[PDB]
Amino acid sequence: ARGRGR
Amino acid sequence: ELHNCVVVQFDGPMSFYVQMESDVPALEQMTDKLLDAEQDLPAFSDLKEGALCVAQFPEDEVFYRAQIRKVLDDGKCEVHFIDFGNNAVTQQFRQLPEELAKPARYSRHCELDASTISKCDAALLQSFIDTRFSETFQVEILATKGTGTHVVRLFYQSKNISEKLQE
Repeated sequence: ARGRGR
Repeated sequence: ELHNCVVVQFDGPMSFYVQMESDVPALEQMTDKLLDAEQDLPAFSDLKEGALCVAQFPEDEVFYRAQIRKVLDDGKCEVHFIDFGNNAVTQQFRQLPEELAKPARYSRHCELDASTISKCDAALLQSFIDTRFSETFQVEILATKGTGTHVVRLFYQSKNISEKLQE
């Protein structure tokens, strides 16, 4: 993914 | 002059959005700051087209920088995630600190020279691209129109994808 969320 | 990127959204060779391997560092830090402040972000109510803010991605559940594209019914709006390029419908809006509104969008809208598109008009190109969201593509920015949209050539592993519109 990419700079999404955690 | 070929820069690494990732095609996050495709609506055709005329309208798609990527994410330059360059801007990734900035984008990550943006997300970091947004995840820590999220919980305490105020409610957003000025709901009108073009309104910048922070919307919730129905899939992720995470909030991201967004722009209201269309106001629907029941507080639901179609929003465009500027740092990604995809749209969605949601009801969750929170305010975007001015400090975090300054950066530029981290996803860039692109297109190929329409003058060189279709020799067989390939709609399977959509498929070829989507089948590889997990992969890294390359672009050479020919220019950027007064709208901000780059006009580009698309490459996959050194091969020009336009080749996928003809034999």
